Amino acid sequence: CPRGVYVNFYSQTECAENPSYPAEVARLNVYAFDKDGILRSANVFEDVQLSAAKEWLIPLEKDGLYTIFAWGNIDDHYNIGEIKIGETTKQQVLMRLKQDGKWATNIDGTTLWYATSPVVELKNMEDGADQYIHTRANLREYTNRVTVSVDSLPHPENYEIKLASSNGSYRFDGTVAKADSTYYPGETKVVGDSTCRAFFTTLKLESGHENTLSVTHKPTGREIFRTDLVGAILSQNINLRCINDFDIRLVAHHCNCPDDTYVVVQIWINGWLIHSY
Repeated sequence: CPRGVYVNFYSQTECAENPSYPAEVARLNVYAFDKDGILRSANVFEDVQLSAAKEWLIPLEKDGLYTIFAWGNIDDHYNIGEIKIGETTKQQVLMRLKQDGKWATNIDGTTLWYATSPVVELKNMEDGADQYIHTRANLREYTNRVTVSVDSLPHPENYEIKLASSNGSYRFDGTVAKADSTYYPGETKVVGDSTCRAFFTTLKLESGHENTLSVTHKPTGREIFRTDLVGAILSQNINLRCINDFDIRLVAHHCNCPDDTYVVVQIWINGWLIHSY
């Protein structure tokens, strides 16, 4: 007698009043872990079109409590670790962003999604126990698009914006695995006479590890600015658990000190003045 959980995938961010069903999610990796956090089921679905009334069957066999972990748009940008049924556990590393040294592969134009379903339960069918069961899971986007401008700066082509974060590795549950920091590829436009703009696509932005935004004078290598992006943020208005796009302005000014060097004296994020210096 065959058994399983039907799962419906939605996206409702917490600031959203109605659930969404993002077209951005094109494929799925859905795992089932049991009472012990051991992998019991591993499934892959291509051609995903999330919908209000669409479901996906997650095969199970033995009665019990299960939680489902779901990943959207797992790509060949990622090094996938061991996945072994009856062995692999919830907190092992599923995934590492592919890197070249400490530089991330460029993931602009990609979305990455995670959901945890509630705990569900296959009950003894020999007694009063349904069919298959059903549940829903909320896909939260883990990718973040971060635009940064450094303003009022002579020779803006001589400066480089960098974004480091220890956020390229994830456990089976959606949590960030500990790792060395990862630099993300900052594609650049000198936009103004005194302005330089960089665009980063990074993964999850949360406290608990390095999330360093920095500005460096390339010819000398002199880092003129460094701050923890998440820290700056959580100093809102700017709620990381509902948002995924970050327009950041860094206002530079000559230091007036005997270093004849520039410094950052204002950091704006999504239109809020976060810190003056």
